[PDB]
Amino acid sequence: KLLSTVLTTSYSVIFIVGLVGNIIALYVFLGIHRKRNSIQIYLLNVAIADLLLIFCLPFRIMYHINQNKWTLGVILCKVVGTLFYMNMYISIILLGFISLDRYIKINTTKQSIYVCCIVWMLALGGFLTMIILTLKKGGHNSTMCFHYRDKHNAKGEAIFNFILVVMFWLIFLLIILSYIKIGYATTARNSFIVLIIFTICFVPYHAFRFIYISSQLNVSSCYWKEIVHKTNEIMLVLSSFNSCLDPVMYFLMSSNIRKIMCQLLF
Ligand SMILES: O=C(Cc1ccc(OCc2ccccc2)cc1)NC1(C(=O)O)CCN(C(=O)c2ccc(-c3cccc(Cl)c3)cc2)CC1
Repeated sequence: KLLSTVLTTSYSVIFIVGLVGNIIALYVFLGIHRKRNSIQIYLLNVAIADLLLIFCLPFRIMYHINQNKWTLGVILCKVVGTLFYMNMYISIILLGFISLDRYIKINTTKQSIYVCCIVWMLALGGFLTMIILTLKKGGHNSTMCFHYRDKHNAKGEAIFNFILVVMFWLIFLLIILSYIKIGYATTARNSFIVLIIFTICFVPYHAFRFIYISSQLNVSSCYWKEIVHKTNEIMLVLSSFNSCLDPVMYFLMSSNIRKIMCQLLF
């Protein structure tokens, strides 16, 4: 109903804007650059991950068009879920490294390539392990995805959520202390953009997860879980907003983005 239609509109607009921005940014990064120290590599991989999320969005949009009905199987459903989170976590780790990298400057290249390549292999490995468990179980083909599921007998799965939510806080914690130390004019202003994106899109999402996981391992009334279900779907949209806050971040990290954007606007 109302929740479905607001999600449809928000997802449509976010997909369009993110697609345009990521396409332009990826074109500029791929077709102009010859020598890259570390920032170009980091921003290129961030652009690729954003492109992945943008290409994943239309399936969820179509799902919300059809009044919450799924008719394409289970494998596609789990592929969509896996890709969405996967991009969420890649974006949190590679945005961490840009700050850590952009602090030694104020206070070479082969090391940044090593870290950059490791992240993609572990994300790819985690993609495969979700497919294998889907085929093995091979359960009845239910028509209900993107919906609340209970984990009363699946406490191990709650541990997957439990590890991530706490681990995100250390990454958020270290970024704060890094800024405090730092807290040259251009460098200081730019690094403040990293904190803006990190605090708006991602910080709210993990905070409410404590209540969400708490209701999972507990008995809940009819009123309670409906409100929790209402909150999470809206709460995910805020996390998916990083696809459009990243393009403005490209603008302040390099002049090539600035020059092409200036050419297009002028
Ligand atoms: O960026 C990543 C990969 C990563 C790689 C290395 C890391 O440190 C090593 C390292 C760090 C810095 C430098 C050098 C080395 C840390 C993370 N992120 C993942 C993770 O390891 O934290 C998490 C998402 N991920 C899934 O496979 C995945 C999970 C959960 C779901 C899911 C959850 C709920 C519902 C549903 Cl349906 C699905 C889906 C997929 C990839 C690995």
